[PDB]
Amino acid sequence: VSTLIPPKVVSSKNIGSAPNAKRIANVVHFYKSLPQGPAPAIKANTRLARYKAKYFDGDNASGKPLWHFALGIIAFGYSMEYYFH
Amino acid sequence: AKSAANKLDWAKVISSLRITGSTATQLSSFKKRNDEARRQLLELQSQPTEVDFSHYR
Repeated sequence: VSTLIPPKVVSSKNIGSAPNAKRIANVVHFYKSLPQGPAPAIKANTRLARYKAKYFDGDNASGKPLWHFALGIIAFGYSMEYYFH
Repeated sequence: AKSAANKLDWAKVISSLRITGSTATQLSSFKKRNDEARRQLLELQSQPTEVDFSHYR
């Protein structure tokens, strides 16, 4: 009809409602993120925890970490047979 | 200097990737261009708004 403001209508809606939702998820995701792998908390030792944080730790995760249980139970069971048999 | 007056709109159309879809701004640009075209037509085709009374009478 006459003059208007075709571009200035970005007030009524920002570009990309789906991109806006994605970016809003991105802001919460990236902001509420550790600076560089923060909050590790690996070490622990209290009676059994000295074995948990050492033997159930994934630095090795080899076969001996489970085999310690077998060796210990064998130590218990040999005395069990000695007191039993 | 009517080049500059439409130069801004030409540049906008060059960058209207976010402004593409102007439903009633291109119509306004058409109205502005039609006004200039009719103005140039009145200037060129129509003679002086006067009378050649010096000799014609």
